[PDB]
This record gives sequence, C-alpha cells and structure tokens, in this order.
Amino acid sequence: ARRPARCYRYQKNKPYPKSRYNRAVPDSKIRIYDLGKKKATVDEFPLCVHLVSNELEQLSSEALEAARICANKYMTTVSGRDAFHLRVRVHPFHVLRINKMLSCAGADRLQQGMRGAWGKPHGLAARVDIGQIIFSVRTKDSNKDVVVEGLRRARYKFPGQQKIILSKKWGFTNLDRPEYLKKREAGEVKDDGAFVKFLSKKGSLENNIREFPEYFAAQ
Amino acid sequence: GKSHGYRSRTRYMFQRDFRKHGAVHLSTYLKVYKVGDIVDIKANGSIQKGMPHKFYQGKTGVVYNVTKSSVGVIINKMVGNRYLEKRLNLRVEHIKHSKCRQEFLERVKANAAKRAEAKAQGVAVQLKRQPAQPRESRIVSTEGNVPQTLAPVPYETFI
Amino acid sequence: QNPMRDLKIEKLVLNISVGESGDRLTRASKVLEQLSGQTPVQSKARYTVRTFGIRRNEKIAVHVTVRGPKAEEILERGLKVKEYQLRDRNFSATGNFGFGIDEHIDLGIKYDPSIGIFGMDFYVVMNRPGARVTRRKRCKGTVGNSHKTTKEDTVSWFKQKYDADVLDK
Amino acid sequence: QKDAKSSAYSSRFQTPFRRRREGKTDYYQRKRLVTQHKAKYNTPKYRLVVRFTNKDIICQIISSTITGDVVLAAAYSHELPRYGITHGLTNWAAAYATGLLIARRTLQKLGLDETYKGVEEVEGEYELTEAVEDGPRPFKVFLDIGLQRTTTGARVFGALKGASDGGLYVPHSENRFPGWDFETEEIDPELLRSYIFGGHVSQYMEELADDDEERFSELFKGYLADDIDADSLEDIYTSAHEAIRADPAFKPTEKKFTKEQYAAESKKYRQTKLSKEERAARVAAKIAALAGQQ
Amino acid sequence: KEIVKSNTSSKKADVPPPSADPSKARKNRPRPSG
Amino acid sequence: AKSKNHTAHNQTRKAHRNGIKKPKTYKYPSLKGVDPKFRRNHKHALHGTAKALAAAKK
RNA sequence: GGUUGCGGCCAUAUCUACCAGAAAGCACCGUUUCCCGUCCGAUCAACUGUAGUUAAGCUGGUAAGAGCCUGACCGAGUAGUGUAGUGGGUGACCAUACGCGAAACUCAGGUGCUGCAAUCU
RNA sequence: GAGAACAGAAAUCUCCAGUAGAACAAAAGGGUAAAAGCCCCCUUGAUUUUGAUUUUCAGUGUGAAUACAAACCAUGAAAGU
RNA sequence: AAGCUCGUAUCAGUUUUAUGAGGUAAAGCGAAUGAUUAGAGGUUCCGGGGUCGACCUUGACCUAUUCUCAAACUUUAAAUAUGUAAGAAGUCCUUGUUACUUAAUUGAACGUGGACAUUUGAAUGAAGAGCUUUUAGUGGGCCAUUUUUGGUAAGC
Ligand SMILES: NC[C@@H]1O[C@H](O[C@H]2[C@@H](O)[C@H](O[C@@H]3[C@@H](O)[C@H](N)C[C@H](N)[C@H]3O[C@H]3O[C@H](CO)[C@@H](O)[C@H](O)[C@H]3N)O[C@@H]2CO)[C@H](N)[C@@H](O)[C@@H]1O
Ligand SMILES: NC[C@@H]1O[C@H](O[C@H]2[C@@H](O)[C@H](O[C@@H]3[C@@H](O)[C@H](N)C[C@H](N)[C@H]3O[C@H]3O[C@H](CO)[C@@H](O)[C@H](O)[C@H]3N)O[C@@H]2CO)[C@H](N)[C@@H](O)[C@@H]1O
Ligand SMILES: NC[C@@H]1O[C@H](O[C@H]2[C@@H](O)[C@H](O[C@@H]3[C@@H](O)[C@H](N)C[C@H](N)[C@H]3O[C@H]3O[C@H](CO)[C@@H](O)[C@H](O)[C@H]3N)O[C@@H]2CO)[C@H](N)[C@@H](O)[C@@H]1O
Ligand SMILES: NC[C@@H]1O[C@H](O[C@H]2[C@@H](O)[C@H](O[C@@H]3[C@@H](O)[C@H](N)C[C@H](N)[C@H]3O[C@H]3O[C@H](CO)[C@@H](O)[C@H](O)[C@H]3N)O[C@@H]2CO)[C@H](N)[C@@H](O)[C@@H]1O
Ligand SMILES: NC[C@@H]1O[C@H](O[C@H]2[C@@H](O)[C@H](O[C@@H]3[C@@H](O)[C@H](N)C[C@H](N)[C@H]3O[C@H]3O[C@H](CO)[C@@H](O)[C@H](O)[C@H]3N)O[C@@H]2CO)[C@H](N)[C@@H](O)[C@@H]1O
Ligand SMILES: NC[C@@H]1O[C@H](O[C@H]2[C@@H](O)[C@H](O[C@@H]3[C@@H](O)[C@H](N)C[C@H](N)[C@H]3O[C@H]3O[C@H](CO)[C@@H](O)[C@H](O)[C@H]3N)O[C@@H]2CO)[C@H](N)[C@@H](O)[C@@H]1O
Ligand SMILES: NC[C@@H]1O[C@H](O[C@H]2[C@@H](O)[C@H](O[C@@H]3[C@@H](O)[C@H](N)C[C@H](N)[C@H]3O[C@H]3O[C@H](CO)[C@@H](O)[C@H](O)[C@H]3N)O[C@@H]2CO)[C@H](N)[C@@H](O)[C@@H]1O
Ligand SMILES: [Mg+2]
Ligand SMILES: [Mg+2]
Ligand SMILES: [Mg+2]
Ligand SMILES: [Mg+2]
Ligand SMILES: [Mg+2]
Ligand SMILES: [Mg+2]
Ligand SMILES: [Mg+2]
Ligand SMILES: [Mg+2]
Ligand SMILES: [Mg+2]
Ligand SMILES: [Mg+2]
Ligand SMILES: [Mg+2]
Ligand SMILES: [Mg+2]
Ligand SMILES: [Mg+2]
Ligand SMILES: [Mg+2]
Ligand SMILES: [Mg+2]
Ligand SMILES: [Mg+2]
Ligand SMILES: [Mg+2]
Ligand SMILES: [Mg+2]
Ligand SMILES: [Mg+2]
Ligand SMILES: [Mg+2]
Ligand SMILES: [Mg+2]
Ligand SMILES: [Mg+2]
Ligand SMILES: [Mg+2]
Ligand SMILES: [Mg+2]
Ligand SMILES: [Mg+2]
Ligand SMILES: [Mg+2]
Ligand SMILES: [Mg+2]
Ligand SMILES: [Mg+2]
Ligand SMILES: [Mg+2]
Ligand SMILES: [Mg+2]
Ligand SMILES: [Mg+2]
Ligand SMILES: [Mg+2]
Ligand SMILES: [Mg+2]
Ligand SMILES: [Mg+2]
Ligand SMILES: [Mg+2]
Ligand SMILES: [Mg+2]
Ligand SMILES: [Mg+2]
Ligand SMILES: [Mg+2]
Ligand SMILES: [Mg+2]
Ligand SMILES: [Mg+2]
Ligand SMILES: [Mg+2]
Ligand SMILES: [Mg+2]
Ligand SMILES: [Mg+2]
Ligand SMILES: [Mg+2]
Ligand SMILES: [Mg+2]
Ligand SMILES: [Mg+2]
Ligand SMILES: [Mg+2]
Ligand SMILES: [Mg+2]
Ligand SMILES: [Mg+2]
Ligand SMILES: [Mg+2]
Ligand SMILES: [Mg+2]
Ligand SMILES: [Mg+2]
Ligand SMILES: [Mg+2]
Repeated sequence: ARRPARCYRYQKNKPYPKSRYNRAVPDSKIRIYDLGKKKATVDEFPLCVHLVSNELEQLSSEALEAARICANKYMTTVSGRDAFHLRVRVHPFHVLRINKMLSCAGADRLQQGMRGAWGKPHGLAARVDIGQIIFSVRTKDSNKDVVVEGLRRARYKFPGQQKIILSKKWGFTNLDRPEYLKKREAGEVKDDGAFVKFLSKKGSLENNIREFPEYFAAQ
Repeated sequence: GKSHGYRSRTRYMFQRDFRKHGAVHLSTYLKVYKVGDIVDIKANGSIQKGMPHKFYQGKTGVVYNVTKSSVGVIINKMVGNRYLEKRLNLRVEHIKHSKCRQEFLERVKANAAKRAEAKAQGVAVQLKRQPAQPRESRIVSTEGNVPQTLAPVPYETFI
Repeated sequence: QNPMRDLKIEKLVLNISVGESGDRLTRASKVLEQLSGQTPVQSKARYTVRTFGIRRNEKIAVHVTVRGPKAEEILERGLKVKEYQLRDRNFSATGNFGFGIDEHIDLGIKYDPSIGIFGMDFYVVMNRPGARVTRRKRCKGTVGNSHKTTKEDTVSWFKQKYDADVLDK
Repeated sequence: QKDAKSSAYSSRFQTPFRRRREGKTDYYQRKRLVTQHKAKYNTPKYRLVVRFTNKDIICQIISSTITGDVVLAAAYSHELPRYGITHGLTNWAAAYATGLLIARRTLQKLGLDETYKGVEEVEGEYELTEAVEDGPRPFKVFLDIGLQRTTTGARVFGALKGASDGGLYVPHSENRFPGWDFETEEIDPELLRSYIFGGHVSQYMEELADDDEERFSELFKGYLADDIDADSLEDIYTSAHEAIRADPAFKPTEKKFTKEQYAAESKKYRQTKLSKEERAARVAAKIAALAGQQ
Repeated sequence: KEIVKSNTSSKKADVPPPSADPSKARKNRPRPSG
Repeated sequence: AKSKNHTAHNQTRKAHRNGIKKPKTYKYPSLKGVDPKFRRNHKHALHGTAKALAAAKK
C-alpha cells in the first residue's frame, strides 16, 4: 500500500510514539543513522555541512531512508568510502495511523462507516521544526564540493524546503574552528571514541591532573 | 464509560513536592484556629482523612467551626448564576493560615499610629492608598556617561 | 595508634542446611543443641523448587548463633579439623570469614547412631569495639573508615594468632 | 567501597528531618503527644521527658512552641548527691528520686506544692493523684518515653511512679512496673516498694558479698571507702525522700568563671574557615605539586 | 521446641526469583568420575 | 438519528443577564454545623449573662 | 564558644575521602543476682562508674570533590504566550503592532540558622 | 557485591551497600520507611443513637465519603488512634 | 408582568495593591522513568567456544562521553484564566455570664462599660439599592477567529 506522503506531510496530531499503551507498530525503514567513517578522529574531519529543514512538518522514515542511501552512494563512490562521516540527525518516533477501510472480499459496507474510526499503526515519521538539522556530514575541507552536492542530491527525496548550510564550527562539535584550535594548544581536548572530552575547571583536582597532562605543561 | 469519581484528575494536583514527602512537620499541628480566621485550602496527600474535595483546592474561606482535629470552613462557590454557601470539615494538614488579610491589620495599625502624628502636629493625613504614578521630570547627567550609539546587527547563521 | 580497636569475634553461626523436612531436619536440630548447648532455630523455605523437593514455607534448615567464650573454642575446635590452613577465599572482603567440614564428629561429639550423620557450615563474623554504634536503637551511627574490619586485616589477625595459613594463592 | 554514589542518587535523595538522621527523635510519637485539641485552643500540652544517659538521668517537664520547645523546670540524677546519694546515680531508685524531685520541684513552681500533697509514706501500691474537692486540679503531665523501649519494670517508669507519687497527674497502668506478673496480671507492691527504695541493688550486695569478695571489691568499691553498708541502702533513699520534699527548690551551680570567660578558651581548638583567596591559592599550589604528569 | 525465624521479605510470590534458570549455568563443575 | 451531545455555548451569557449575584451576607450568621457541646454550653452562658442585666438595671 | 535533654525550619544540615579534637558531656566499655528480652545479655533488660578508651559514634576542618542553597542587563528579552489588522505566503509557516515573559546555559558566591533548659579552663 | 559440607543457575547461613528501585486484594493514579511495608500481641469502632457536611445535584433521591455530639467498647506505659 | 421595602444602603463579565492556588505551552534527558544513533575505556581472564603442551573473536555486565524523542515521562516551569482580602459588622481597653475548656481569673465564645475621624482608609463606574410572587416560549441549533479530538480528507 503506502498511501502517498501527501497524507501525512503536516504535523496534525500530538506525538503518538510507540509505547506501552501503543504496541504492534512497524519498524523504521531507516535503522542506520551513522555511516561513512564513524570512527574518525575529531581533528581528522574539520569541515561540516548541514541539511536543514526550512519547514514545520513530518519526515517519514522511508523518506529518511532513501535520503540516507542517496547521500552515501554518491558521497562514497565520488570522493571516497572513508572520506566523510554522515549522521542522520532526526529519528522517526511518530507513529502514523491508517483507518484501512479495505477489509476482504467481496464488498464495501453501508453506511458504517466512520464508526470506530481510530486507526492501527501505519508507518513512522520524524516531526521536524523549522531550522532543525536533518543531516550532518563531517569531512576534510577539500571535500566540500563533493559533500555539498551529496546532501543537495538527497533533498529531492524530502518533502518541503531544506537548505545546505556551511557550518562555522569544527567537526560534529561546538567551538567555531578558531575557538576549537585555541583549546587545542592548551590540550583541553582528549580524544574519546569519535569525539573529544573537554577539560573542565569544575572537578576534583586529582583526576583533572591525570586526565589532561599537557594542559599543565604547566598551565 | 466516563469516570467522574471523587479524586479523578487529581494525579499531579495531590502529589507531594519533589523531595518533600512522608510525615508532615509540627508547625501544621501547632497552629491555632479560632472562628473568623481566614484560611487558604490546599490538600495534602499524605493525610487521607478529612481532606478537601479537589474543587476547594486553592480557595480561601473563613473558618466557621473548631473541632477536635478539624475546622469547619465556609466557602463560596458559584453554581449556575449565584454563589451558594459551602462549608467543609477539613483537617489541619489541609489548612494554611492566609496571609491575605494579615497585612491589612499591619496597615490599619500603622494607620492609627500615623493618625497620632496628625493629632500631635496637625499635618494632613494621606491615609488611603494611591496607585503608582506617572513619575516626574528629572535631569540625566551626561557626566561620565555619554550615550553610546548602536545600529542593528546583520544576518548570520550560528550553526 | 591501636589502643581500643584490637579485635574480637562478634558471633559464630553454625549453620546446617538440610534440604528436607521431617526427621533429618529435626534430628540435625538436636545435633546443634548437643553442640553449643543453646537451643537452635530452624528456617522456612524461601521458595518452592520441585527439583529439590521442597515447597515454600517448608521447614528445612537450622542453625544457632554463639558468641564470646563458647564460640571461640567451638571455633578453635573447627580450626583443628581443617588443620589451621585456610584459602584466600573463605575470607569475606568485609573482613568476616568462614569454612565448612563434614561429619561434625571430627570436633568432639561422639557418634550416637540414634542421631545419624550430618555436616555443617562454620561461618563467623568479625567486629571491633564500638560495634553497637551501628546495632543500637538510639543515635544509630556507622563505624568509621578506620575500624571497619577489612579482609587483609582479619587475615593478619588469623595468621598471627592460631598460627594458621593462607592458601590457593 | 566502590559503591560510590551516582550524582543522580545524591541529587534526588530526600534527607529526613535532622533529628531523625541523628536518631534522637521519633516524630510519629511526637505528633501524638505535642498536638492538642483544637477546641482547647492555646492551652499548651505538657510532656514529662525521661532520658537516661549512661552516667545521668534527665527528667524534664516540657511543652511545645513553634519557635522551639519549652521546659517548665528540669531536674537530674547528678543533682541527687546534693540530696544525699553519692553512688548509684543511674538506677531505678535514683529514677524515683529524680522523678519525685521534679514532682515536688515543678509542682512547687506553680504554687501547687502545699495542696495536692502526694502519696506520702509509700506502700508501693498503685494509685494516682486524684482531685481536690472544691479546689485546683492536678497539673497534668504526660510520660514521654523518648526512644526508650517499653518493658515491664524499666528504669524510666520509676520516674513515672516517682513523679506520679509527687502530686503530678501522669496517668499510667501498673503493669509495666516490677510486681506485675504476666500470669497473675495484678501487681505486688512489695517488689515495687522494695525497688523504690533500692531493694534490688542492696540485695545484690548481700548475695555478692557471699559469692565473691573480689567482685564486691570493685563493683561496690564506692560503698566501701564511703562507709556504706547493705541494709543502710533502704534509708539512703528514704532519707532523700524527706530531703527532696524539704527543699525541692532549684539552686544551680555557681559555675566558676562566667559565660564570656568560658568561650574565650573553651573552644580555641576549632579550626577557622578559609576565604576564597586562601582556597584558590592552595589549589594553584596543589597543582604545582601534582603537576608534571606524576 | 520448634522456634522458626521469620522472613523480612515482602515478596508473597511462590515463584523462584529470576536470578535462576537453565541459563547462567556452567558446563564445568567436579562431576565425580569414580 | 444522531444529534448534538453537549455544549457550554451561551451559558455564560444567560448567567450574566440577571446573574452571578453575591453571597448576601448578614451580621450574626447562622450557627449551623457548630460543635453541639459548644452550642449547648453557649446557651447557658447566654442564659446566665441574661440575669446579669436582669439585675444591674433594676 | 564547646556539650547534652527537648526542639523549629528540615541538605547552606545530605554523600565520599582525609585529618584535627583541651575542658566538661556524650558515648564506646566492665557487670550478669534481681525485673526483663532474645537461637545468641548482639539489640532489649538490670547492676555498677568501679576494670579500661578517643579507635569509633559525635563535633570540626580540608576537597580547582559529588549533591544542595544563592545571586546576575549570564543566556534571553530568546522559547512560549495575551491582544490586533481586508499583514505576507499556494500552503507549511512567518513578520509587525500593544503587552506579559521562561527553563537549559553561564559566570559568580555560599555549605546549616536557631529556640528553651542545663553544664563545663 | 564479597564470603560457607555435600550445594550446582537455583536450598540455607553472613556481612557491606541499598530514597523505596519492594510491599500495601484488584484497574490505574496518588500516598507511606523507627510506616501505611514485614512480623508478633491483644481485640471486634465491620457496635448504639440521631442529626449536620462534601461529591454527583435541581443544590431531589441514591451510592460513597468528612467533621462532630451522646453512649458503650478495643488498644497502649501513655498522649492518643 | 405585577409589584413591594427602602434611597445611595449596596454593588461590579474592569483594573490596582496585598495574598493564595494550578502543572498546560515551553523546557529537560553527560536529572528519575520510558525510548533511542555512534564510537572509546574497564573487569568477566569468561557465558561460551577456538588459537596454545594461557592470547584473540563472540556476547554479558561496568565507567565517562555522543545523535534523537514522550497525550497517557519529568527536576524546572510561563503567558492567559482563577480563590481571598483593601474597615464603623473596624482596630483596640476593661471585665460580667456558662453546665464548655484549663495547672489555674488559663481559655473559648457571648456580653458590660470605654479610645480613635478629616484620604473612613486603592482606581473606575453606578443609567438607583434590595426583595417577592407568578407565568409565556424554548428544551433539532448553526457559523467565524482561536485552542482542540477522530478522519487521507470533506461544504464531515
Ligand atoms: N466520486 C463520486 C462520489 O460518490 C458518490 O456516490 C457514490 C454512491 O453514493 C453512488 O452509488 C454507488 C453506485 O454507483 C455503485 N455502482 C455501487 C455502490 N454500492 C453505490 O453506493 C452505495 O453503496 C455504498 C456501499 O454499500 C454506500 O456508500 C451506500 O450504500 C451507497 N452510496 O455512486 C458513488 C460510488 O459508486 C457521488 N457520486 C459523489 O457525490 C461522490 O463524490
Ligand atoms: N495547520 C495549519 C494551521 O496551523 C496554525 O499553527 C499556528 C500555531 O501552531 C502557532 O500559532 C501561535 C498560536 O498558537 C498562539 N496561540 C499565539 C501565537 N501568536 C501564534 O504564533 C504564531 O502566529 C503568529 C501570528 O502573527 C506569528 O506572529 C508567530 O510568529 C507564530 N509563531 O503557530 C502557527 C502559526 O504560525 C494553527 N494551528 C491553525 O491556524 C492551523 O492548524
Ligand atoms: N491585578 C492583580 C491580579 O489580578 C487579580 O486581582 C484582582 C482583580 O484583578 C480581580 O478581578 C477578577 C477578574 O479577573 C475576574 N472577573 C474574576 C473575579 N470575579 C474578579 O475578582 C472579583 O470578582 C468580583 C468583582 O468583579 C468579586 O465578587 C470578587 O470577590 C473579586 N475577587 O479580582 C482581584 C481581587 O480584587 C488576582 N487576584 C491576582 O491575579 C492578582 O491580584
Ligand atoms: N536555584 C537557584 C538558581 O539556580 C539556577 O541554576 C539552575 C541550573 O543552573 C542548575 O543545574 C545544575 C547544573 O548547573 C550543574 N552543572 C549540574 C546539575 N546536575 C544541575 O542541577 C539541576 O539539573 C539537574 C538535571 O540536569 C537536576 O537533576 C537537579 O535537581 C537540578 N538542580 O540547577 C539550578 C536549579 O536547581 C541559576 N544558577 C540561578 O537562577 C539560581 O542560582
Ligand atoms: N550501550 C550500552 C548498553 O546499553 C544499555 O545501556 C545504555 C543506557 O540504557 C544507559 O544509559 C544511562 C546510564 O549510562 C546511566 N549511568 C544510568 C541511566 N539511568 C541510563 O539511562 C538510560 O535509560 C533511561 C531509562 O531508564 C533513559 O531515560 C536514558 O535515556 C538512557 N540513557 O547506559 C548505556 C549507554 O547509554 C544496556 N542497559 C546495557 O547492556 C549497556 O549499558
Ligand atoms: N457608615 C456609618 C453607618 O452608621 C449607621 O448608624 C446609623 C444608625 O444606626 C443610627 O440610628 C439611630 C439608631 O441606632 C437608634 N436606635 C435610634 C436613633 N433615632 C437613630 O438615629 C438616627 O436616626 C434618627 C431617626 O431618623 C435621626 O433623627 C438621627 O439623626 C440619626 N442619628 O443613626 C445612624 C445614621 O445617622 C450604622 N451604624 C451603619 O449603617 C454604619 O456604621
Ligand atoms: N471565664 C470567665 C470569664 O473570664 C474572663 O477572663 C478570662 C479571660 O477572658 C481574661 O483575659 C482577658 C480578656 O478577657 C480580655 N478581653 C483581654 C485581656 N488581654 C485578657 O487578659 C489575659 O491576658 C493577660 C496578659 O495579656 C493576663 O495577664 C491575664 O491573666 C489574662 N486573663 O482572663 C481570664 C482568663 O484568661 C473575664 N473575667 C470574664 O469575661 C469572665 O469572668
Ligand atoms: Mg490529505
Ligand atoms: Mg487529528
Ligand atoms: Mg522506532
Ligand atoms: Mg469502539
Ligand atoms: Mg518549538
Ligand atoms: Mg526538498
Ligand atoms: Mg475517562
Ligand atoms: Mg504540586
Ligand atoms: Mg510546584
Ligand atoms: Mg479511612
Ligand atoms: Mg512509638
Ligand atoms: Mg474554679
Ligand atoms: Mg487499659
Ligand atoms: Mg483499665
Ligand atoms: Mg435520536
Ligand atoms: Mg450533521
Ligand atoms: Mg439534543
Ligand atoms: Mg451520548
Ligand atoms: Mg427578570
Ligand atoms: Mg556488653
Ligand atoms: Mg542497655
Ligand atoms: Mg579520633
Ligand atoms: Mg561543591
Ligand atoms: Mg547565600
Ligand atoms: Mg493571513
Ligand atoms: Mg512581542
Ligand atoms: Mg496580569
Ligand atoms: Mg520578573
Ligand atoms: Mg556539611
Ligand atoms: Mg541499589
Ligand atoms: Mg530508581
Ligand atoms: Mg492495611
Ligand atoms: Mg497501586
Ligand atoms: Mg509510588
Ligand atoms: Mg524518607
Ligand atoms: Mg484518653
Ligand atoms: Mg502571583
Ligand atoms: Mg507534564
Ligand atoms: Mg492536566
Ligand atoms: Mg512538549
Ligand atoms: Mg527544563
Ligand atoms: Mg519512576
Ligand atoms: Mg516506579
Ligand atoms: Mg570495548
Ligand atoms: Mg531557577
Ligand atoms: Mg467573671
Ligand atoms: Mg459615581
Ligand atoms: Mg416561566
Ligand atoms: Mg419545559
Ligand atoms: Mg423539538
Ligand atoms: Mg455542518
Ligand atoms: Mg455549510
Ligand atoms: Mg471553503
């Protein structure tokens, strides 16, 4: 079936997530939110590009899926399989309902009907605020043209308006690149898995010493 | 079927506050209520006996009776167009001591003491309150503060 | 440095876990009175296990708690049985310790075949002075960091006196 | 312990009333004493507080106030030597003593001393102080056990039978005294009247004199060098009876030096708090030590 | 004299606690060969 | 057939024509629901303070 | 000022570690005839204050400590929201007008206050 | 979590941790930690009388409930309930 | 509709000030709960098998991080809406009654006699305030903006 995406496009209903009071709902056609090279070190991938919604609406998982697949297949096969880290920034937690009048042969019914209208779960979608990021990709600054088009190539699977935005920031973190590198000389950045931990001033002096040695090279 | 029983919809309402639970302290039991006292009504979930119906939560009335563990409070609720007279028998854990009138006494008492100042001097009284006023003319010094002039900021994306 | 904190034996509970009702349980209950002279206390079954043949609330085990003079010699009796050598386990990280031996004949206790044959569990808890700080009613406190019998501390107590041994590592 | 508590734990934990954490108060019971009738309005409720330290017996007449609790007048075991007992400070007969001290002490403060005499010569039999016909009514006080576990023949109920016997109205039943037999279910005033005047402690000295001298050497070592004998004990407390009722009035210690003078010394042994400039300087220094990746 | 010591447990279920099952077992142990 | 179920529409309007009144209070309110042995003893406290003015005036 | 009996508010009072504690008090502790309670004088009971002790309970301090309390044109006049137009936009949405206005964040500071009674270099 | 003959994943015993993460017939929600939970002891306030009050409401009935009065009882050292 | 008692007594689909109550919007998830993407660190020296006559995968737990959510989640928490007070029926002083109440001339009510008005104790308005009896029609409703449920939607 899959009645068209035009029926579910607008957020018409309070979020209806899969829950204890609502079970037996299908599975998101997108299970994979992180792909490309997801283990890459923070300093490896300075440049970041976003796919940002310009509209207040609902994105279906099946659409999210084909968008993800689309971006990747271009990005990899053009630049490289490991040349980027693509993250899907939205998770389809909203459960769509259908009534499903069609039952079994041989005839439809009269006149009831609308009676007992409440629907069974149909699909999933991710309700999206204006200016909410949909996709994020981090790569090396030399890959811009390839990354900027990768998301641009994926917008065509998305209902509504979305913009490709050049992120003034380092990688998938905060800290606009100078304010990042500023804390790189002070060695306040401890590489975690595919991310960093930052050195606070707020903690116990013992572990702060052990954790970030080169910050006090000294102070 | 619809469900209208006594405490329905009170879930969050009759909850005790985050990190306040268990036994109620002794200030509540150690308070004295005579007739005419104006009291605020707020139920307490820890005490099930003698607690207000959810309607009277937040309402304030004048106690008309004093019994062993409770005080009768007369309250005014509207039904149709009129106020009928409700009287509740409520325990002390559910009764506050209303600060609404308390200041009015501290107003009258200060009014009578400022009356003796027109008795011992003879100046004009100015007893009744007056609301906030248009303010007044003033002069703002440029000395050490010279107006710094701002423009509007352009548009730039922060993410 | 170490004036009041020396040591003692808080209590020793000899536990005999039967696993069945009736005679074997009721007889093993006489064994523990002939043991400490104290009359013991049986335990009900936690939950039914049809593999072990016991419904819940079935009287099964039995044990008794002894302190002071009567325990330390019955404890000393057992240390003769396992011959003053104990393993690196058998000592809890909370400082207490215990072992077990078969037959109970090995420490005193003549046969009396009109009783029958039983083994047992020797577990014994170590404490210090100021222990009722935690165990009292009024102003119940908690034993400080120092004090607070540790594993290596009650071992260096049990190796020194009794001249016993750690084992297995 | 490596049981170390998550910040989630210590953020959402609800700390009990302080006097629960330190375990000096059962508030469940305090509500059931302090709280008065609402048609009795502001006329306060009075509790008899009985507290046994190891070396002392505390007995206080107390009412309650939202600012904090009030004590009418208080006595002690450690006052009793002034009334003639150097030894046996915390024991049943000293509880009757302190209880009968505060009975005639507080009740004197009210001008109620003369009227409402007491039980006088003490048969140890069960009775309460009834009312004067056409006159005041006994000053009503209630027993506050504190945290104390109730048992039949417990050290606290001597102060009960002492204070009740001293004119105070402190209602009770006989059954938690010694002499209530849990089959007989009535009381024997002998076993009490014995205990009231010390008829246990003395009886032990006799029996102990026989069995062990070396045990009698220390345990009673205070009675030896003070020239005190076995059945002399009966008259130690029987005398203090007349002495209590004689001068119930409270004279305090004259407490050499003063208030201000104590404080000038009596804690110089507490540390001062730092300022932020102090703690911050240390931190910057504590870095220098621990620094260098060591 | 049968003196029983009572359980402080609030659990009135006859179900064995789910700390126990055919799983969590071990292919090891000193199975006697003699 | 099916029809309307409920509404509050227009009811605020109707209840404001003649409406909303007020508790219409007096001094010396009724004693309804006051402690009996107050209102019992209160009778004799007033029964007695009557004779006090059945004497004083003469 | 310490200390204790009863407290009010009930984390600025809780947790974790580590030190320091004179005086007095508190305890820890000795005792098992008597009332008394337990499988067990461990808890409860009673005797003694005598045989011993700050090791602990307890009270303080220390921690770029956890948590908690506090402040601010910190973020934010942001989110939201009351009123308004024949405002914009195909719509989804959005702007402006007259008002009300957060929580997260951040920087900063603080870590029980105190009643009645008694007592102590 | 760390510890004890058979005893194993699961028997019984111990210590430490444990803001409730358990239990309170049941639906769900609220409430409770020296308790409202577990356990033991004693009882029949699940009683008499007859009015008032809250919810629903027409301010009728009914169901349920709250605070009293007048008795007579239970319980506890008691205040109390 | 008929009036009746009175003549500014009392009010009020409004604000101001004082004082309550509420758990929606928003917000929060390196806070509880429930869900949810990704790596990194650390014990099992394994729950289980191998490589070897103890090293690597698999999982299970654990530690600090990371992406995204909730009508029937939540520490926090609006706007709008909402109970109360702003007096002569007031604030006090004294001391008569009672069978209630207290250790009690303690209280509790209710009185006796007495102190104080002039902004008499916020603004604004009042076409007058209160009261009673009787009786018609009606008891299919629909529409706009906004909040909102079911439904792909509807002039549903
Ligand atoms: N697009 C046409 C839509 O159908 C409407 O009318 C529908 C029906 O009312 C009308 O009658 C159809 C008939 O044509 C068709 N061949 C057989 C069908 N059973 C009939 O419909 C009938 O039966 C159905 C099902 O039981 C029920 O809706 C009802 O009893 C009745 N409408 O035909 C349409 C469907 O076939 C109107 N034509 C129109 O206003 C509306 O927009
Ligand atoms: N789905 C289509 C429509 O969506 C609308 O959605 C509106 C609401 O979700 C929300 O509107 C809020 C409103 O709820 C709230 N009660 C008042 C607030 N001023 C409005 O705000 C909104 O509208 C105003 C209009 O000038 C804009 O200025 C503002 O930027 C915008 N956020 O924002 C949307 C309009 O911007 C309405 N739900 C309704 O008309 C209809 O469902
Ligand atoms: N402006 C102050 C604020 O608004 C209010 O303060 C005052 C007024 O704004 C408020 O007026 C409200 C009105 O909003 C709404 N109509 C509800 C209520 N009926 C009115 O209040 C008044 O109503 C009538 C007189 O009109 C009186 O019978 C009633 O006693 C009185 N409270 O009455 C309040 C007291 O006179 C709120 N109390 C509070 O949010 C806050 O004080
Ligand atoms: N309460 C006073 C106010 O606190 C405010 O601060 C609020 C927040 O900044 C503070 O949040 C702290 C956070 O700073 C700190 N770095 C971590 C801590 N867990 C947070 O705590 C807070 O949030 C967590 C959930 O994240 C809750 O579990 C916790 O109960 C809450 N206090 O919680 C405070 C409220 O409790 C402001 N500093 C200021 O308006 C004022 O000081
Ligand atoms: N990813 C690791 C694995 O996944 C699960 O655990 C994951 C989470 O469930 C767990 O997250 C945190 C936890 O770190 C923390 N120390 C305690 C916290 N309550 C947990 O919370 C988790 O569950 C709660 C609901 O109970 C959610 O609200 C929350 O979003 C979720 N992170 O930590 C893990 C990583 O986030 C499995 N329980 C376990 O097998 C293992 O930890
Ligand atoms: N705002 C002040 C008011 O004063 C009022 O007081 C009024 C009345 O109580 C008082 O009336 C008294 C009356 O009490 C007493 N038993 C009889 C006496 N003749 C009346 O006197 C009054 O009425 C007569 C007759 O018309 C007039 O001649 C005389 O001027 C007038 N004082 O006269 C006052 C009017 O002048 C009320 N206490 C009350 O409404 C309010 O407090
Ligand atoms: N019960 C009989 C009644 O007792 C009344 O007296 C009792 C009380 O009403 C009277 O108290 C008076 C009170 O009447 C009057 N309206 C106010 C006055 N402040 C009170 O006085 C009270 O407080 C003061 C200290 O403030 C004490 O010194 C005094 O002893 C005390 N009674 O004191 C008595 C006990 O408290 C009157 N004598 C009378 O109405 C009648 O005889
Ligand atoms: Mg559609
Ligand atoms: Mg809908
Ligand atoms: Mg899903
Ligand atoms: Mg249906
Ligand atoms: Mg939003
Ligand atoms: Mg597009
Ligand atoms: Mg419903
Ligand atoms: Mg609340
Ligand atoms: Mg709140
Ligand atoms: Mg009930
Ligand atoms: Mg109690
Ligand atoms: Mg009299
Ligand atoms: Mg009785
Ligand atoms: Mg009796
Ligand atoms: Mg019909
Ligand atoms: Mg229709
Ligand atoms: Mg209809
Ligand atoms: Mg219907
Ligand atoms: Mg009309
Ligand atoms: Mg001992
Ligand atoms: Mg003792
Ligand atoms: Mg020390
Ligand atoms: Mg801190
Ligand atoms: Mg501060
Ligand atoms: Mg428009
Ligand atoms: Mg605006
Ligand atoms: Mg407003
Ligand atoms: Mg403000
Ligand atoms: Mg502290
Ligand atoms: Mg835990
Ligand atoms: Mg939990
Ligand atoms: Mg029950
Ligand atoms: Mg439930
Ligand atoms: Mg709950
Ligand atoms: Mg608690
Ligand atoms: Mg009674
Ligand atoms: Mg307000
Ligand atoms: Mg909510
Ligand atoms: Mg709600
Ligand atoms: Mg929300
Ligand atoms: Mg928040
Ligand atoms: Mg929860
Ligand atoms: Mg839960
Ligand atoms: Mg790993
Ligand atoms: Mg805040
Ligand atoms: Mg008089
Ligand atoms: Mg006018
Ligand atoms: Mg009509
Ligand atoms: Mg009709
Ligand atoms: Mg019709
Ligand atoms: Mg229509
Ligand atoms: Mg139409
Ligand atoms: Mg149209």
